[PDB]
Amino acid sequence: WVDKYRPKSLNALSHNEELTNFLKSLSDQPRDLPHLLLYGPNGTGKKTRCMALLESIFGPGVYRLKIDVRQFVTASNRKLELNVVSSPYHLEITPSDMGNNDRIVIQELLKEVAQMERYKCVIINEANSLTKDAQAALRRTMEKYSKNIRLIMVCDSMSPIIAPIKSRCLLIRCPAPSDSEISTILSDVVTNERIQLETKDILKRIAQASNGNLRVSLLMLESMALNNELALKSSSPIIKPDWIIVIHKLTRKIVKERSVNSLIECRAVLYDLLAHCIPANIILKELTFSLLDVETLNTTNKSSIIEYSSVFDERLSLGNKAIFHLEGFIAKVMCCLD
Amino acid sequence: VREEDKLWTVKYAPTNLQQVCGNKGSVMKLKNWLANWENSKKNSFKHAGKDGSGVFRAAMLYGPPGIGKTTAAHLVAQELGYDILEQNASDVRSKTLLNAGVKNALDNMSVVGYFKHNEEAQNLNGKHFVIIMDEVDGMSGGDRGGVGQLAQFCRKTSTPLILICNERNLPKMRPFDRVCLDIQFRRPDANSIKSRLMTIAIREKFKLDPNVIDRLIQTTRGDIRQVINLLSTISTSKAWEKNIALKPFDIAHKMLDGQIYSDIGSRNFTLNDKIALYFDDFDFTPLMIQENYLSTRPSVLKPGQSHLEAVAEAANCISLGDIVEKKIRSSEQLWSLLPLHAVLSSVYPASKVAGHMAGRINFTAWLGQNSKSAKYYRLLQEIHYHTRLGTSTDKIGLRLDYLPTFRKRLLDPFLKQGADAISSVIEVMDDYYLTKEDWDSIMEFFVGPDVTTAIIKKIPATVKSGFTRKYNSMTHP
Amino acid sequence: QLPWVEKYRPQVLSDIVGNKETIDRLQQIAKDGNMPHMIISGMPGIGKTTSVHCLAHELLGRSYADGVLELNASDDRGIDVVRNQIKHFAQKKLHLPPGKHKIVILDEADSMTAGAQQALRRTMELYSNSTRFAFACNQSNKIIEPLQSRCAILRYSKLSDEDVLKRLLQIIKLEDVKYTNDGLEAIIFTAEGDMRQAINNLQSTVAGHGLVNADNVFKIVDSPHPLIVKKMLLASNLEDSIQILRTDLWKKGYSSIDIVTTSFRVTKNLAQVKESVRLEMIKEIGLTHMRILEGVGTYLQLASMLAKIHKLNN
Amino acid sequence: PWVEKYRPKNLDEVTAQDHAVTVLKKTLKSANLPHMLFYGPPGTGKTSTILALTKELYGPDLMKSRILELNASDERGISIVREKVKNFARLTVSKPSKHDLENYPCPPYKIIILDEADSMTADAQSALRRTMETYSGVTRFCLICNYVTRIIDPLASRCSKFRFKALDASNAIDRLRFISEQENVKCDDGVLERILDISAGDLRRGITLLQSASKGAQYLGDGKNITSTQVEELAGVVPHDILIEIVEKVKSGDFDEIKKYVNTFMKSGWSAASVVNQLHEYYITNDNFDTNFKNQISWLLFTTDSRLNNGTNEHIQLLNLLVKISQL
Amino acid sequence: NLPWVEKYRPETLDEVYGQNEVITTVRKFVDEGKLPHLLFYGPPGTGKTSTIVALAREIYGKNYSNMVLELNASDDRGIDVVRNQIKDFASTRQIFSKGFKLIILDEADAMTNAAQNALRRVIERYTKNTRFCVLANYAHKLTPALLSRCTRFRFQPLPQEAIERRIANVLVHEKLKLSPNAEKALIELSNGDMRRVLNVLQSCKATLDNPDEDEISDDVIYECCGAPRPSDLKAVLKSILEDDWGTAHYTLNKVRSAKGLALIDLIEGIVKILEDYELQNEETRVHLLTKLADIEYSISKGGNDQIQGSAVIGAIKASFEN
Ligand SMILES: Nc1ncnc2c1ncn2[C@@H]1O[C@H](COP(=O)(O)OP(=O)(O)OP(O)(O)=S)[C@@H](O)[C@H]1O
Ligand SMILES: Nc1ncnc2c1ncn2[C@@H]1O[C@H](COP(=O)(O)OP(=O)(O)OP(O)(O)=S)[C@@H](O)[C@H]1O
Ligand SMILES: Nc1ncnc2c1ncn2[C@@H]1O[C@H](COP(=O)(O)OP(=O)(O)OP(O)(O)=S)[C@@H](O)[C@H]1O
Ligand SMILES: Nc1ncnc2c1ncn2[C@@H]1O[C@H](COP(=O)(O)OP(=O)(O)OP(O)(O)=S)[C@@H](O)[C@H]1O
Ligand SMILES: Nc1ncnc2c1ncn2[C@@H]1O[C@H](COP(=O)(O)OP(=O)(O)O)[C@@H](O)[C@H]1O
Ligand SMILES: [Mg+2]
Ligand SMILES: [Mg+2]
Ligand SMILES: [Mg+2]
Ligand SMILES: [Mg+2]
Repeated sequence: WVDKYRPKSLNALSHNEELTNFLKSLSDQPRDLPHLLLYGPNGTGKKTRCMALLESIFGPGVYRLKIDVRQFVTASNRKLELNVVSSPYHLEITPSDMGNNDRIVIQELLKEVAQMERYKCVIINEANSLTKDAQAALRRTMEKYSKNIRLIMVCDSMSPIIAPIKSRCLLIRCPAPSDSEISTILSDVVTNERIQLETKDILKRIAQASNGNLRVSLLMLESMALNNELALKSSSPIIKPDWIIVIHKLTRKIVKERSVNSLIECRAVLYDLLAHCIPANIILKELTFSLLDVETLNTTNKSSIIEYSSVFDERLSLGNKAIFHLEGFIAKVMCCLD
Repeated sequence: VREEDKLWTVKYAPTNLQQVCGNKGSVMKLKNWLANWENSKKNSFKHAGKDGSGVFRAAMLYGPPGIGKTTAAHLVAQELGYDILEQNASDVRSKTLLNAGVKNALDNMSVVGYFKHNEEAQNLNGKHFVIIMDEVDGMSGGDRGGVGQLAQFCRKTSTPLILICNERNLPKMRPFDRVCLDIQFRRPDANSIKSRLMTIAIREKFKLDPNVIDRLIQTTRGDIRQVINLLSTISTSKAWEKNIALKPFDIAHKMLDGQIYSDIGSRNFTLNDKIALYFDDFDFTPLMIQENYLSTRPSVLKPGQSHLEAVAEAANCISLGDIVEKKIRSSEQLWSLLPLHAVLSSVYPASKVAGHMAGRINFTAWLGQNSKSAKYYRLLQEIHYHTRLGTSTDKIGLRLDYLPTFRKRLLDPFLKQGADAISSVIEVMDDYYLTKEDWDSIMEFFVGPDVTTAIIKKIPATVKSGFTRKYNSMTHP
Repeated sequence: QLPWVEKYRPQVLSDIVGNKETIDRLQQIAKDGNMPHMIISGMPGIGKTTSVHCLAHELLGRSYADGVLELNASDDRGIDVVRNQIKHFAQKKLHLPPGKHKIVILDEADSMTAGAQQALRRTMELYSNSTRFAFACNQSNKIIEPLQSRCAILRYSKLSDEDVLKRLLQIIKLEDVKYTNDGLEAIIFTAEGDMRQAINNLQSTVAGHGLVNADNVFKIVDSPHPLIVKKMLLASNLEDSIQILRTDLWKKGYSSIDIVTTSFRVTKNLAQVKESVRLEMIKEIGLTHMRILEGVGTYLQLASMLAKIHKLNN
Repeated sequence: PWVEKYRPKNLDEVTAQDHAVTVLKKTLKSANLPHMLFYGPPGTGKTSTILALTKELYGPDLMKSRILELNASDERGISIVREKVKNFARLTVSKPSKHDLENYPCPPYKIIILDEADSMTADAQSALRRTMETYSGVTRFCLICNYVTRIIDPLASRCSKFRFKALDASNAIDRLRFISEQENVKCDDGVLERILDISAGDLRRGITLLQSASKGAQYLGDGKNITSTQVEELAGVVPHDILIEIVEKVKSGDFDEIKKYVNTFMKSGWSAASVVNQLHEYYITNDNFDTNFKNQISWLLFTTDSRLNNGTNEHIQLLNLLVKISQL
Repeated sequence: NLPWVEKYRPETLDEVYGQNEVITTVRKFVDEGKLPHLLFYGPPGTGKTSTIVALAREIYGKNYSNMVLELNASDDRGIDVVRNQIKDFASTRQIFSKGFKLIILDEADAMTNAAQNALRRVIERYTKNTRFCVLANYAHKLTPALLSRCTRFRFQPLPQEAIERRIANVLVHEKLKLSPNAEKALIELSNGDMRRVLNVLQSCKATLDNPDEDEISDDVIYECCGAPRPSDLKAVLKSILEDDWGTAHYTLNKVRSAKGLALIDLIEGIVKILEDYELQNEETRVHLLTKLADIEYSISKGGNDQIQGSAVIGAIKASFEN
């Protein structure tokens, strides 16, 4: 559904006319394209911009790409593998499957691709999960090979990137789509999908409740179209994912009851949420913002909430067993709210 | 030669296929595959008969250690009357040595199987081979070219080739991706292990408290050989389970006592003694303290500090101790930090929230949750490895956003459209390279108001059979 | 000369002092003979190797030279060894009493490579009728899970104070040494459970200063003096503590790690202050230690540690 | 490009950095150059100075003959220091021809430049100790580190220490004016010093920002002087108007208004957390606050920056910082 | 031609300074002939290596090239090296050797726990045919067993008299003049490591040898060492404690820029200065020490320099308010 209405060119883009104009400007120099560092919130379509730029420079056949697996041996006697999706002109490295061996794989793969000889494109996904050693190796690779490897790295909140890397690449940002433009894209979607709308207020409602995240907005429109039989009326009970509802029920249990007898069940809910492929930082952010949204608290309680949330977010980023820090944060929250 | 001087694991080993506790389904699958391997060979391994287990030449066993994989394989091979040619880690399984020794015997026949019994009509497979490659995961650095040669042995073979490993999803075991069938042995449940332990105990003329048996089965984390070996220690009676077997339980009981941290009791039990109590078992003490530090009625509360503040400070110190443990395990040569960790994760929260135990000391559960998280992360990584070609997301945003609507499109038609929507469902399944196992995995990752394990079986089984038989006709890649 | 730790090493199982439960377990094992494969884990110098050696000696009697194979960190333990030599030793015919068995004692099992530990699996599973294995390790986490599960685990707690005191008194009575109670308490302090280190420090004190006295022990240990560190950690005004740490400890070239470790050890034994304040002072000293180990060792860190300790004590 | 086409190949072209280098200028003609350890901020001239020194000392013949350039791109394990570094510290001198001695006096020793030694393991550094002490007469070591506290102190006791001051924010404006006039780029009046200040610490960042701004401006065919807005939009720094909005919101406002505003910011605004730097600058250089306020402001900003250093979430830390600064 | 660090290396037991308490002990050990396994440990630039090489050359004379084996840290140091090389050298008995050999392990604190266990077992095995000598900087990273097996020797830093005598001997044997405050600043900045002194001396020699008669002033010493002058420290502290925020910030910035000052060493000097003030209250000292230690710990991870500078200024100012 969503992927069926994904643009495949800079002209097919229907958002951020400034950004598409600047990319049309940059695509005028296929012989000299500096390194790019795209940064912006999740679901803004930075990968769409990158693939459209690639389609503008190279042929439109860049979108039919094949997956491949590559296994290599490290300095020690461990032989580990990764999966790269490659195209006739570019390859996408995602140093996320591997835990601490980012530097060796990035070094080896870049040095191997940089001896194929008109250049090649390397798309680095999740450029914030790179250890500083891997980042330094990447910068030295950029320093050595500059005529075959033109790096384009997408990321969000580009604080964990050392200034030695920011200097070489062109910093490009992708602001979230405004509610008006989200509503426009939703209207185009429902028009090309002949969805029977009762009014246009549902589109603005979804744009507002989506918090400027384009892809989750489109996906929740998809999810709601299959619950109203393609006839979206004004009485639409907006559908949230399962984990958001679980986190909101946890927030309501925290607010309504403040005791260890409820902290046990809170730890149980945290265990059940974590064991089903959900990060710790996402749970912490959602729980903090949900607790801040509650209207029964004053300003001092909210200040204590945000301070403890910051402290335990730092501790989560420093630790390894997330359940401990999550239980500690919830215990301190229950203490302050008591 | 003596009935007594043998160990309790070898002496009480299974003999038939009804004493193997747990994993009955996998044992029956292996048996029904080995029995029909003959007809599979007759059909040149191209007609998947009724189970999809007729095209594969080699069966692969994997699972946690101490379940019966080796025993199940040997007993299954022996019941059918085959002849077991077994090679294990203790043999040099290099490429040249495998080509020399085993490869020349992939299609030959047995001499001992011939001469043992060939006159009475018992079974016609008394002379065939069943090559068991045990501990293929154990191919160390000294076995070069072994995994690839065994992957090649999976094909082009002429006899049943059973393979045993401990970690299927290890990268080294990748060449066994689709060229062999692979079944999984799960950790047996408490009921079967309890029945087996009761049989052993009454057979050895000694009785135990069932609660102690439950605590044992919990501590050993499902390993049957481990619990049997630990039970054999009873002969050499509260002292046995108090000191040697159930040590972390007693550590937690002593630490969470309220009379120790009192001034009257502290003078008799110094802080050095509590740090030694921690050092008794520095692998399970932190988890045991963190699991049940908030289930006691306290008695050391300050005049103006309720229970909630105490548990909050205890959890804060627990987080600090977790950070210290991570720093320790970042470099073992910093073992000097071990006493500090002792006070942070172990001594401080106990001293902060000590008192009297409300109920019973529950064993730690973080290990099972960690294992479940690892399994689900592996499954999600496989799903993303499949679906990345047409989604344009990361391995974590997938579960966050796409999984609810994917589950809707894949299941909700079965609730309202009945059974004719299969041609549509597979259609969606044909756009994202998903399979039936991928469909199950997608259906699994759901918690909250959208639980699916209850709903899944409500649909008619006829719909399941029709969907399975209709997916078998087409293939997307 | 001759080291006391080597001269007075227990050869009979009964002479071992320390853990009372596992030593009686091994006593009954030697009394019966049906010994299973066993890993022995615990902290250094608490009687692991001597225990298994005495067990093998008492179990096999006159056939120890022919029915025991020992492998420590010095001998080569790779893939070829575990495949050829251990396997040819397990199969070796040997007629022993009905209950006894050949013993393979692997000391420092942690250094054995995981790939090398793989080969031992079937070798010890198949020939369990005439061969038993005894691993001796410090940390039972570096042993692979199969070997971890095949054998019985035997944990050795760190030595208490009364046991080390009894052993040291036995050694003194056997050696006719002049001593005093404060000297023995200083030995217990500088040992913290290490029987080997306790005996060696005792012998070094006796050889160097003749009489076992507090100042002699604290001059031969080369560690910061416990009394002066206690005075530092218990001074009323902060400037006194800072001056003590500056002039009496920092000038004489002591390593910051040693200062923090000595402060930790003395704060553990301050049986005059309350228990909660002791725990909080230990928390502060441990945070300072963790800061020191991360690469920074400036005097300012120890100054801040003393400042926070005083702030807590006020 | 421009950053490399106008790179200084001699130590005289550099004007901001002339304190540490001078002693080498005194001892270049001799063979007793001590083992050197450069430290300081990135983009300072360390690589430029070492390459210029190799150009003025060796020549095109021996530039790659007895010099070993190792970076984080190359294998940084113990394998390299065992196999190739130890072998090259011992190898003899090579003299191929006579066109080198005409312009450059060749010393009998050699130079190896092991860069990015900051992230090296302790065992590797203990091996460096041996390979530097055993061939201290025939081989010299050049080390580069951004943080001195990571590299172990026994090594710094052996190798001499050299710091390269980040940048000179007073005279480098003339250098950038020279670059602009030779490149014929038409920039505004108050943009050059702005380009320099926003690129504090580095100069390579300054010249690459100038290049990017020029290549972005010349596309429009506007022919007008490029103002500071186009530079601040490409440097990733927060604009001043949204900053005034932020500071007015946090100066007087409840929790809910601040929360909604930081939500809007982290949603659609400039996604970086460098707004803490701008807030610190504005609150420190201002003259409308008493001292007891500025003390707590500096402490809170330092705490927020130290927390953000650990790669934590941006939104939570920014909201906490703004809420705590609003509480005063 | 060779550097002074390699040239002025002692060759006899008499040419070592400030270590008499250990020199008399090693002379007793060499005249007795009962030389056991030794452990030499202490801060760098003290003379452990020089002392042990001189002792070996004295005991074995010309046989030093045969009965003395020197090994360093991480020479492909798996367990295999300790199994082959050290074990052969220890076990093998020479053709015409009387007594015992000597194996000196330099910087031997970088050994893993397994390597140290192998080494302790080896030294236990062949303790009758050879003696070992282990050198270390930190005696807390060694297994207590190996420590207990040998006799310890801590190398206290060189006192002022020893370093002054050594620099005098270097001065009379070279063409250099040294001003009275020069040696004072030298001893204050070196902290007692002879290697750094012998390095900085030849450095400032080659630096200011223009007329072969220039005097080494404190400016050139502070430049070559890269350490601030106490006057600048007093001035910046005065500006912080007296002036307002903007002027103090500009002063700190210019002082740390025009001279190249790191916040770490600046904070070290500032707390050294504040250590001797007559503070009337106590909470000021506590807050000052705590905040400054926090600043140093945060700097250890490389944050934003200007933010840590402003935080230093704020801590120093808000501490002095009582
Ligand atoms: N289901 C079972 N019921 C009873 N005893 C069992 C069972 N499974 C294993 N055992 C015991 O374990 C012994 C054999 O161990 P196995 O479980 O077969 O080893 P494994 O399954 O190959 O696991 P490894 O080799 O450590 S990876 C038997 O002799 C029994 O003592
Ligand atoms: N309980 C004890 N009774 C008497 N002597 C003991 C005791 N524990 C240790 N020792 C002494 O400590 C010395 C060291 O030997 P072990 O204790 O066997 O060393 P270890 O326990 O194996 O520790 P390692 O080798 O560092 S892992 C022995 O020779 C004994 O003299
Ligand atoms: N002082 C300087 N004068 C003139 N150009 C300079 C100066 N410093 C740097 N550059 C320019 O920046 C580039 C050289 O910078 P580098 O020497 O690599 O900086 P850096 O500090 O060594 O970065 P590192 O060490 O690799 S992180 C060349 O393009 C030079 O033209
Ligand atoms: N006590 C001393 N008396 C005279 N010169 C000394 C003394 N200590 C060091 N030196 C000089 O400094 C040089 C270095 O001495 P080393 O013995 O290498 O120092 P070190 O004790 O080995 O410390 P390391 O090697 O950094 S751990 C010697 O070659 C001498 O020139
Ligand atoms: N201009 C646009 N017009 C229509 N859809 C868009 C546009 N930009 C982005 N999208 C949609 O946003 C979705 C998510 O973008 P993506 O790049 O996957 O976000 P992320 O960077 O989080 O992976 C895409 O599926 C795409 O269809
Ligand atoms: Mg098995
Ligand atoms: Mg031992
Ligand atoms: Mg550089
Ligand atoms: Mg030395």
